[PDB]
Amino acid sequence: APQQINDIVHRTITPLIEQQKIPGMAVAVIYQGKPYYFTWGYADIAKKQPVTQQTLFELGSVSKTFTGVLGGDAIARGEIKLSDPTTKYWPELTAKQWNGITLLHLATYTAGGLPLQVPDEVKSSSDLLRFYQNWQPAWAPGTQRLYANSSIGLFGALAVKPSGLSFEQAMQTRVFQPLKLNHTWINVPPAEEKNYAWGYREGKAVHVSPGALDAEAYGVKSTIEDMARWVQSNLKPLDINEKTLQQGIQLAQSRYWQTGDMYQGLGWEMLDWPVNPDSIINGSDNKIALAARPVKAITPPTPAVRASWVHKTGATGGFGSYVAFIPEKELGIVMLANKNYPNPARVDAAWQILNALQ
Ligand SMILES: O=C(O)[C@@H]1CCCCCC[C@@H]1NS(=O)(=O)N1CCCC1
Repeated sequence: APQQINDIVHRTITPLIEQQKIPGMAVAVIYQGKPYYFTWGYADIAKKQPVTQQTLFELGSVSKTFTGVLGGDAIARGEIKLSDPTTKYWPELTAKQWNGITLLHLATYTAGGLPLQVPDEVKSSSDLLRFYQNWQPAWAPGTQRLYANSSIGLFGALAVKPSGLSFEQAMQTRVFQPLKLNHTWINVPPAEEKNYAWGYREGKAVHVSPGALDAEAYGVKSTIEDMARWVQSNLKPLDINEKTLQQGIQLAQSRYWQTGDMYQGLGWEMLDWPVNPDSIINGSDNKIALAARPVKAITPPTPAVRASWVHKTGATGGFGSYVAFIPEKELGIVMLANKNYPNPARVDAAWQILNALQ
């Protein structure tokens, strides 16, 4: 890599790893469209396995960007409409609070207070139906944003229903394979387990547990190389040959709602570039990112703005990830770690790197 990129990345990430006691980390910088890779530390402390460019990390909520794009692709295919009522794809959802709740509301956390987590008690499909039937909204649809796995998770499950494919099969054939993300998985195959990093929580090696709607809300594992390719694809969707996928990427970066200085896409979240770093850094703390906040509808949604800071944080019990990119500058970053360390530390490091390069 250019010594500029090397010095900028190392001077930022080295203190971050020491301050946060991160066992292993991989970083990709996309600069003028090309990726540059950096790795540190251990994928498996006990077996002394280093992080490499082939190490798989749990993406956590960064998975929601894949779900948003897969949904965008289903829209582009004409299989679903974001204006469709939820009940069009789940007719068994007969309880009256669902009147007026559309797929858009599910995709953007604005259905009226769906909870952050699906209860652990829920497992079978009938458990899930019962949960949603019994759920009582605190707010009318489209008035408040409350970040929720039970919201975008249901969107992902419903979005693939007309295709007849399972969510995993749809993701594989319509997103992963066209983009040549050949080391990106919802379920890690036995052949790839050698590369699956352990996560570390209170010093214990952990992997994400199965849960309802896990594939759709937090289920993807990927390498730093595939994630850099994911950033490149979202930076320049028009270079993608599959038409509905190119269109779906664009739909996921449209601005549907505004709260404060941030705009809600499908999975992706966006701010106008240049950004106030304190806005994205402090805004990434869970104190703000998970709070109930009033939203203004963007009527109609703004198409993908090239002069945006587009990003998503993600975590599981043992992992912490961040992706941010600026289409106007052909500039982006992926940070994958096998510890869940605080969101503001992620965004601060990413902004330092990208600001120095733009
Ligand atoms: O990634 C995140 O940013 C979310 C933030 C929501 C509140 C904190 C928990 C972390 C969470 N991860 S998760 O919701 O995707 N998923 C839940 C079970 C395992 C991982």
